[PDB]
Amino acid sequence: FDNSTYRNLQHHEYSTYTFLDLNVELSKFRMPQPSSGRQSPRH
Amino acid sequence: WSSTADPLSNLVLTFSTKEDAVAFAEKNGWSFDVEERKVPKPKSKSYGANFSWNKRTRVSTK
Repeated sequence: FDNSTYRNLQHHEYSTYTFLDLNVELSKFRMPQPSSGRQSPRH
Repeated sequence: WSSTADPLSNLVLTFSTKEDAVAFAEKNGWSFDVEERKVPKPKSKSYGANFSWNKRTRVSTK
C-alpha cells in the first residue's frame, strides 16, 4: 500500500471516438426500449 | 378630395343592450338588421401538453 502515484493515467490514451466506441460496445447490454406507439410526434 | 352627399355617413350610436338599440331604431322609423353578439368560446389550455409522451401536441421547439 502507498499513496504515492496517480492512478488516472489511462485517459492519456483516449482518442476522438473513444466515447462512441464505448457506447457501441454497451449497445448489446441494454434492455429493449419503451415505445410511445408512434414513429414520431408528427406521425 | 372625397365628396359625399349623404348626411348620415358619420352617424354611429352606442347602446348598452341590443333591445335599447332596437327600440331607438323603431321609434325613429328606421328599418334595421340585428346581428347576434359573437363571444369567443372557452378553451382548454395546458402548458404540460407541450411535452406529451405519446400525443401530437408535443412541440418541436420553444
